[PDB]
Amino acid sequence: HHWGYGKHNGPEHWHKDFPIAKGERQSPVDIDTHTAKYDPSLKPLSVSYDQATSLRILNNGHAFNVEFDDSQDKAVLKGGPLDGTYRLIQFHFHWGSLDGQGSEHTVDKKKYAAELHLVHWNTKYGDFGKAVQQPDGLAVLGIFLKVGSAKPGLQKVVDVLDSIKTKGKSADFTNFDPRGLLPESLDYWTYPGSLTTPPLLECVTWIVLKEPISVSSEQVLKFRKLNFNGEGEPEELMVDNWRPAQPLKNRQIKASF
Ligand SMILES: COC(=O)CCN(c1ccc(S(N)(=O)=O)cc1)c1nc(C)cs1
Ligand SMILES: [Zn+2]
Repeated sequence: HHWGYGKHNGPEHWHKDFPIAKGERQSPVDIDTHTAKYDPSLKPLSVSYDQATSLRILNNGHAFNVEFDDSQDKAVLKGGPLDGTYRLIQFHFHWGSLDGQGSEHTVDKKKYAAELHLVHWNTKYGDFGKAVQQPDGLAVLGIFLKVGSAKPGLQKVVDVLDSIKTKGKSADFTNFDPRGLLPESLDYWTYPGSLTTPPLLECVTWIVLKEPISVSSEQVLKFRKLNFNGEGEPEELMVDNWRPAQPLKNRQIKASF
């Protein structure tokens, strides 16, 4: 009886195996844009993905992960609200059964169709597994997806999905450039939070871009053809793999703009 998104193992049950689910800095949150404070001391976000080395794409039974080479100083995030240098390790998405839901963060209660998370770890801690034990261990860049015009930079991901339909399946996935997933503007909101899946560790500086990217109906439809089950098991479509908004508690959301 493992965690998941279903009626019997979803977000409302996670606290039994992961008490920190009811903690003081859980994610995601609703971003109330009128209460977010503009902070002129915030720096532009520096996204340096020119040398990124993707390696593989994996269905982990919750989402799909695009994994990177994080053994050298390639694909880093810095500036913004961050101190020091955070290295990209992987990206993944959360999405809905319908276009009207799927994001984890919300903006004045608006749900987007999906949300991309680019996960980075603070190089001060030497690798990811040590970083997640620290309050400033990770930086997750969150980007909303809306349904409209296709995102040509996403198509390479979409097209490989049929090769990893089921949990545990992986495919070589080299030479994918995550710059093709970014909107034009890097304006953002930021706050201290957590992983949005178990183990729900309170280690993340969240950086959520204001501008969504557009993907097509057909692209998201292919995300919703994935399966949460393994091969040879009854089919459970991979949809609604998002945790809803958690209490803000003693936090402030800051705006770069
Ligand atoms: C003990 O730590 C974890 O399991 C975090 C799990 N996870 C993950 C899960 C969710 C998110 S989210 N949804 O908060 O961005 C980030 C990281 C990742 N593990 C690796 C090795 C890369 S990303
Ligand atoms: Zn995520």
